[PDB]
Amino acid sequence: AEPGIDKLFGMVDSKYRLTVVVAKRAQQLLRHGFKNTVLEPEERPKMQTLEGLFDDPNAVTWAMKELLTGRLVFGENLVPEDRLQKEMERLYPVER
Amino acid sequence: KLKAPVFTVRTQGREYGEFVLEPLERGFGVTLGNPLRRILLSSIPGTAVTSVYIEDVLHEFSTIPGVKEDVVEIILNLKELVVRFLNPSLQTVTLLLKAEGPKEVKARDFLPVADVEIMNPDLHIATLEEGGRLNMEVRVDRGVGYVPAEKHGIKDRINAIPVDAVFSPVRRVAFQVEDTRLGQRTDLDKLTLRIWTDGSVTPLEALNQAVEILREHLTYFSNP
Amino acid sequence: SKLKAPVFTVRTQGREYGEFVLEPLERGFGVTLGNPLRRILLSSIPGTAVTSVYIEDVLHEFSTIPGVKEDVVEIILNLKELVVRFLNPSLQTVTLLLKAEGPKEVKARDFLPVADVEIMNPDLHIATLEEGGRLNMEVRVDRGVGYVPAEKHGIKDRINAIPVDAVFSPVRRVAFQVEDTRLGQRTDLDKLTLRIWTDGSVTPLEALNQAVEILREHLTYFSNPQAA
Amino acid sequence: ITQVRKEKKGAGLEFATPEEALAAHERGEVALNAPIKVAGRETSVGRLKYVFANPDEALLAVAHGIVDLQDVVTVRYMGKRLETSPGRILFARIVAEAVEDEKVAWELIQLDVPQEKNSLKDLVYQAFLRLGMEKTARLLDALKYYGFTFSTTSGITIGIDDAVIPEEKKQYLEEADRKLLQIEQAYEMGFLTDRERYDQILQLWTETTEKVTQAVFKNFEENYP
Amino acid sequence: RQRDIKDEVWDALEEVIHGKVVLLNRAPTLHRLGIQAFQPVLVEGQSIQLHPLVCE
Amino acid sequence: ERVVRDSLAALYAEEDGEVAKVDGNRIVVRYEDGRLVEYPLRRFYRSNQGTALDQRPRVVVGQRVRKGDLLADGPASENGFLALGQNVLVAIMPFDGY
Amino acid sequence: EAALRDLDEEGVVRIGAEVKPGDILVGRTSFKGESEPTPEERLLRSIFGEKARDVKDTSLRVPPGEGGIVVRTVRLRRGDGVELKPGVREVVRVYVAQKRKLQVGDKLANRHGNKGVVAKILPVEDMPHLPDGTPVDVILNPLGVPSRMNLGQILETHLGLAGYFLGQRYISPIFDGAKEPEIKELLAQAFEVYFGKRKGEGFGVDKREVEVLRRAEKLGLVTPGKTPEEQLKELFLQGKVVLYDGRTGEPIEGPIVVGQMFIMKLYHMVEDKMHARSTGPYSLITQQPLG
Ligand SMILES: [Mg+2]
Ligand SMILES: [Mg+2]
Ligand SMILES: [Mg+2]
Repeated sequence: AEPGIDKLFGMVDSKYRLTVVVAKRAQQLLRHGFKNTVLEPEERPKMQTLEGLFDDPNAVTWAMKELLTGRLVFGENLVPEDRLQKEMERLYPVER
Repeated sequence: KLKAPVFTVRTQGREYGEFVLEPLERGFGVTLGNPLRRILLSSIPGTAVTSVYIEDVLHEFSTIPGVKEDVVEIILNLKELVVRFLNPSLQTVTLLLKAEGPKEVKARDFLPVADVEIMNPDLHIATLEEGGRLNMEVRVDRGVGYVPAEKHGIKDRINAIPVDAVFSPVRRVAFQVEDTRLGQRTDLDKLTLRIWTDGSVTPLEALNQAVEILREHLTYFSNP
Repeated sequence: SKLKAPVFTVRTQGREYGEFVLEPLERGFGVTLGNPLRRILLSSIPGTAVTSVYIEDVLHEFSTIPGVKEDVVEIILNLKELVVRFLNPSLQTVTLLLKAEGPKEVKARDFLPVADVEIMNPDLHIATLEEGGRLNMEVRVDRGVGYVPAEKHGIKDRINAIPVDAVFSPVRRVAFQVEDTRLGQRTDLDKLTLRIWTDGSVTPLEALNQAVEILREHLTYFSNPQAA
Repeated sequence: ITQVRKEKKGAGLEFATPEEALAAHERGEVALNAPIKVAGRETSVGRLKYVFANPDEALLAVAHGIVDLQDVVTVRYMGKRLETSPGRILFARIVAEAVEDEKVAWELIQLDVPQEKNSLKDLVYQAFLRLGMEKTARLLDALKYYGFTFSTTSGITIGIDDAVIPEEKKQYLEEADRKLLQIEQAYEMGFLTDRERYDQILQLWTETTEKVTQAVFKNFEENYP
Repeated sequence: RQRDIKDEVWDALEEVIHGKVVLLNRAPTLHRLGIQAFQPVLVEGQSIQLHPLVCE
Repeated sequence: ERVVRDSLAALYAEEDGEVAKVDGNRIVVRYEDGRLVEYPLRRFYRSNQGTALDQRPRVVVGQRVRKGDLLADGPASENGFLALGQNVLVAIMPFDGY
Repeated sequence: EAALRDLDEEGVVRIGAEVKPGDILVGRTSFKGESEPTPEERLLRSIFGEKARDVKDTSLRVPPGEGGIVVRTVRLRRGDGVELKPGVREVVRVYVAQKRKLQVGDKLANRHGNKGVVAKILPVEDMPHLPDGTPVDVILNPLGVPSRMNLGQILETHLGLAGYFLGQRYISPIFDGAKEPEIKELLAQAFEVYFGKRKGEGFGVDKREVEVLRRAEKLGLVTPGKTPEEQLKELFLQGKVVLYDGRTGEPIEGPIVVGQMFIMKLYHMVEDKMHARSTGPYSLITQQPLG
């Protein structure tokens, strides 16, 4: 089972809302190369290659583990969409 | 051909260990894990209560006036006593317990003996009431494996009760073999061994002793 | 009360069969010792095997040969059963040459002798040649361990050579027997008998020995712990 | 691993002191699991003879051949003196470690039954309710692993002599052949129409068939459980 | 080309599937559990390996 | 045997005789009439389903054959008997979920 | 030159070559359809100064998941007693043979309707085995029998056990065949062969055999009081044997039905069925992936 899935289902009024939050967050991490993560270095999900341990590349795994920390905010009408996009570009520039 | 495997240890104090050996050539997971398990459960030297005498108790299924437990329960608590011999010379002690009045007898209340350590002194043995008296002598032997009381049947006096002898310091062994790959070697084994002991011997010590017993037995294929 | 070194007894028939008794052993050690050795004996003993076959005028396995009764698939099946002993421990590979003709039943006897190489089953039937049949073969025999399919190793010394499935193990069968025994006043002790059947390439006792050695070396691997 | 042995040698003997029972067992007169009454206790030899302080001790005894997983015994588990088999203790432990909650695990299982399809489905459901889907998924994988392991070495197989034909069968056929003749006579003398004779033969055979089903299963339950 | 396929490509593939799921489906798809998501484990062999408890 | 025979899954001797030539490719038989009959053997031919049709000789030079005796095994034929698989040693028991 | 290594002078793969997925079986070139190169192509050509050729590669290649050894080529070209449909100048056909070993996912069956896919191929040391060290070949689950009610396969196995040790085969005609008593006689003879061999070779009954006889006595399968040999024989006449687990050396806790069974490999081979796609051809009208 996904780690913490029972708590994740506990956080939302509809299971489909968790999937929307998780997917939008995953897209946000991919867009900004994970620089906007709320995880601390020791909380970062890892993947064991042959060379050694590196960052887990899967942004959905990241997003779920972030949701479980209480450090994300979700809901409807938090902020206009263009203001949010522009502020995230400001704080965490996208690769060119 | 395969590179010597890496041996990985993970311990929690003196009571529990997990041990990991990977990579192994196909099949060697159970080839190593089954003998070592058999040995860890049968041939690691330890100690056990083999006999009990209690003043004014005839047989095992008796009750004790003024003590809350029956004799069965005191013997069960004695089977849980973890005693460690400090001197390889020593082979058997007799530990003595006298107490009375309202009090809860622990394992600490046994009169100490030379080169005899008691790893679990807070272990409950019995509760006594007003006018309750507990006079007992318990025989503690060195040995291996598990011997039912009837098997050894030892008796210093007529009303001494033979006790199932839980010699084994190892309480439980579990192992698992998992497929693993080294590049495009595809059916290699990863052995994970889990060892529970009472604390007198550590898991790691118990394992080193089991591998040593096995190696030693392998030297017997030498001189016809 | 701690039991000590038991007696080791060896009975051998030829180079093919051996019995190895160990007694007395502490209760349960018949299985603790017999079964790891059975696993190693059946899976890990180095041996020899036909790995490749060139036949003149044959392009691939799915063929016939004028004047020969067997198709090539059957001839390769017959060669899979060749037992070849290397007397020199350094030797890794040999090419046996066979050149036969006329009416005859070619057996393994018919290969050309080679220094430090012994065919253990010279009566092995290879092929029935007819009046006018001709057979000219080069068979490559290698040292190896375990079972290596032709698809895996791909050995061809020349262009039209056929790779052959290699089962290197010289061990044909292993049983062990745990019997009741006693020493003085001890009861339920074990008497262990390993029964080892080989092809003669390596004797039962040699197999037992390198099996013991393989196990011993694996026990070495617990020597240098690491923290998780 | 959760069925228990029921034996017949002891056959319901009375004993005064437990040592009389253990001696009778030593002589080969009372089976280890046969129901007896020691001072009207309604116990068995195994429960008196084998008295384990904890699950580890009982399973160590099993590893050494002292008792089998299906032998009924006494074990002390979570401050209770249980009369149960070491196999049912092992099953309790499987649940307990899968779900990492020994107290809830103890509330969840039915300890004094052999585990079968319905009791295992109820366990999965109660676990879902009380512990969530993550722990229930781990419980399910543990049950799979241990069920597969134990079924391998259990000795389950099928030979032609395992389809045991009970004795009663022959009697129930003879009886039937009798009643048939009876019915045939009643038809000869016009007492039954053809349809009635047909319906009665069919009723006879429906009931005989149910009777032999009961006899097959009763034979298994009493003599080859 | 199959004979062009290296070894570190299988390692690269393993990083590609990390934490990802595939959908398995058995027809006829009579209720929603005829489709279920699984984390794939790469195997030699050409068969799909299915967990016992989802067969029903 | 009758299934192998009626389906032409084997070659049989046409009359009594003696085997003159035996090949992976062909069998030559000398019959009582004195005539020398040659039987080409179909080798590694492709069936409609891609399974292999090949005939393998089951006689030797000089062997005496009566009418109807087997000269060659076809596919799924072992000495003239229907051979649709293998005889294997079987244990009936569960095995670890596999 | 590596791609053409096994192509003959005329561009047809040679007899005996091993071909794998991707390899060319027949080289073929086709003239290109009249196309003005996209400006990016014009520039890339100028950068490398290479004339785009006039024909393109349209060769026959070994499809995914196929291959083997080339064993025949047929070459029919026009202008040669050969005439093809209008406009074709030549047809080439290449025959490729594979030897197919049993593998995981192949389908096995017996004549009583027991069928199954191979899920696991175990090394020999993991196989259940007889006291004399003989491993079994295949492990069939008993759960396949009760609800299927095909007990012929059990009797077959019993008689197979007899035949195994007597070196004999049987004809048991339908509804007129071997009955249980005759099979029991044959199993008694086979027992004498299987066990008297041991008693001669200098061995007695194993401790593990004694543990299994103890369990068998509790299961009702053997008469209490008889000797180890007599009880083993009772089991054998029920078609059962003591069996050792190759992973442990410990016996299976009950005696197991063992015997010879006739099993076929069916023409449902996973080699032919496995298939995957990322992208590929689409349909003309619907623009949906082809089937
Ligand atoms: Mg493996
Ligand atoms: Mg007792
Ligand atoms: Mg409960």
